[PDB]
Amino acid sequence: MCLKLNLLDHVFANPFMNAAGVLCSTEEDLRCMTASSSGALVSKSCTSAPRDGNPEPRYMAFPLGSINSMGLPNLGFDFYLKYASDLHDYSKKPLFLSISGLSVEENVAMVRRLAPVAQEKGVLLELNLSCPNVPGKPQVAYDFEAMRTYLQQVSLAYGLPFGVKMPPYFDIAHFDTAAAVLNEFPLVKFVTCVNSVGNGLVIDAESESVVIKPKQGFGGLGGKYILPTALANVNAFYRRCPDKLVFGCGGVYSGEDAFLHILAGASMVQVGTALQEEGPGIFTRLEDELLEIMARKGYRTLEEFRGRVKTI
Amino acid sequence: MCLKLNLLDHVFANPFMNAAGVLCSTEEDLRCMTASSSGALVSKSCTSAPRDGNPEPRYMAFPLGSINSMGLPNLGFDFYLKYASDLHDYSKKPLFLSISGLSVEENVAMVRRLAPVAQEKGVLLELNLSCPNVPGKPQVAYDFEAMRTYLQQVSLAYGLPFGVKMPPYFDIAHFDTAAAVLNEFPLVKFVTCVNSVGNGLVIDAESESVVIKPKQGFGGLGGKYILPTALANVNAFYRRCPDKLVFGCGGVYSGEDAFLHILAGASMVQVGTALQEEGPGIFTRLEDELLEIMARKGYRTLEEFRGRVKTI
Ligand SMILES: Cc1cc2nc3c(=O)[nH]c(=O)nc-3n(C[C@H](O)[C@H](O)[C@H](O)COP(=O)(O)O)c2cc1C
Ligand SMILES: Cc1cc2nc3c(=O)[nH]c(=O)nc-3n(C[C@H](O)[C@H](O)[C@H](O)COP(=O)(O)O)c2cc1C
Ligand SMILES: O=C(O)/C=C/C(=O)O
Ligand SMILES: O=C(O)/C=C/C(=O)O
Repeated sequence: MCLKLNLLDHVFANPFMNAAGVLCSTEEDLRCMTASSSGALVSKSCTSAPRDGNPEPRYMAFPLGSINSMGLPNLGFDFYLKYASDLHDYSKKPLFLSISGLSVEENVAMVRRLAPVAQEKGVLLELNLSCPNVPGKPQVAYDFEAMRTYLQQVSLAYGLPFGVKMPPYFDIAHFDTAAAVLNEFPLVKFVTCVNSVGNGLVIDAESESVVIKPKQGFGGLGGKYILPTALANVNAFYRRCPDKLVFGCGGVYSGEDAFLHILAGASMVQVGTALQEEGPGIFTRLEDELLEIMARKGYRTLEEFRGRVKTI
Repeated sequence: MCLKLNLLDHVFANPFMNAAGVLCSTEEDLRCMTASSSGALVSKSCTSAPRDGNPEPRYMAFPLGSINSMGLPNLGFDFYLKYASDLHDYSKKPLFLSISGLSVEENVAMVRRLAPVAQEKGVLLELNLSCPNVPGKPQVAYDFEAMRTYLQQVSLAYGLPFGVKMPPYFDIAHFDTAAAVLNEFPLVKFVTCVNSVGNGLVIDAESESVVIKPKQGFGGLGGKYILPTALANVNAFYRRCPDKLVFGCGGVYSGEDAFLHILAGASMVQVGTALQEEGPGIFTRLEDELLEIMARKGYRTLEEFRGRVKTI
């Protein structure tokens, strides 16, 4: 019985990693994720220049999940590139580097500089097309023409395999169109489903107030709220992109949740809200719990059940 | 202290009603809703001809909410129109009739016949632009040009005030556009936010199977999953449609949840999943609980806190 995977020309001890944005902004964070039992890690989505992000309070967690409007606070692309070039211990686990430039030009600028490091070190690009928290910037992948432009420009400028972080969709027509756009791009080797469910609103009944400051309280939702949404998107893209990998993200708190993501089609499984709340000790627990479910079912490897969800 | 209110030239004993689709398909259901302590009722979304709907199982409930792909099973518009014209006791409470034709032409045909009954009896139209469960028919209100066409043609054919059942949105640009489309039509006096969060997927770990049969298990989500999304949409439309009413729907299980919807801007509060699971006794409990929160806070009227959610 084993959780090992071999994909994108890298070997992973198990399918778990942080979700971008959680425990991955500073060198301290990345060293922590590296020391954890996770199979991989991804750095904070970055911009060309450092950013302070949105005003605080900008994250709050509750029993059923979290809301945030961080606003892409990050140490800047130079930092994450240097981390990937000089600092990361690749003998420990593979590293993904997430970028979220505020325009196609900014993304293109960054990937031109990332390319030689990706060639040399094997760092893997996750292009974030789904940030719902920057005031005035709608989610790129909710505009299919813009999505195509970004992917055309990034494919041309980068020229290496990469992946895309996708927003959740809620309409079969959108699954069909989105997956078809992705299928136009052979360098897109993995699709991460999903980013936060955008622009939710938590209100505290006692204070009669929204709980985060940016955007009049409107922020991305994660955690228990989003699991069925996340599984639907994982499965929709798994079915529609048979020549790509799908990484699952959304609502994972237990090895059972990870098991459902894998049944739905997930290769790697990312942990956001639960990791933010529990800390990196979560990775040993999710590993044990997934192996227990596999043991009980007689599954010896992940491939034995990946994408094997039954329909009626 | 009582929760009585006036809206749309009708008087309501309290802001509570069923959500369309729940406990409202047959004469028996409608008689049951009428005998309940709800302030109003709405009939099942209907089509010109009766429909058997999607294959069973097609509804499932869980601690955090529900998933369904009913597929508009209904007794046909002739039945709901007859209920409105001949059978409903308007001395008990107001009635909303929901229609969900599968084309603009179908909706136009229905509203032309509804008009004389609305003139005589005061039945209120809720035009459903957000059914996410009929195979091959995308949610109308996710296509803004289609949404405009439907509202143009219905406004012209019907000529009387009406309301619209909206899908949830997740992008500030979409809130802006959707509300601007709605604001083009002075006959649209109310906006119901929200219909189900479309096309989620629930998977049972033990059986390794989806839990509903239609559309490979993909169905609309309601219940605790969707409360922050519901509140966001209620508030977004409340802010952008100052000259219309917003009815809140999504995630109501308690007087506290109703209190939050009303703080976000809700005039009426609809109850779907919780009503499906608890039954019509829920309305007395919700009234008691809302009155208790109001008393504790020193509020004597709904108008005192409606839309008064505080930002930071
Ligand atoms: C604190 C916070 C910051 C995040 N920052 C990013 C980000 O930088 N890039 C990104 O793609 N997603 C970001 N996310 C979204 C997560 O990666 C993930 O998609 C989302 O939280 C859903 O997963 P969950 O249900 O496990 O939380 C962030 C989420 C939160 C909670
Ligand atoms: C069994 C089922 C049937 C529904 N049928 C309709 C329908 O006919 N028309 C409609 O506008 N909404 C329908 N809905 C969606 C609800 O009206 C409501 O918008 C949704 O369930 C979210 O509210 P909730 O969280 O209280 O469940 C239905 C929901 C369920 C649970
Ligand atoms: O930093 C943030 O606001 C989150 C971005 C994201 O969810 O992509
Ligand atoms: O009958 C249904 O499938 C539900 C429709 C809706 O949510 O509008």
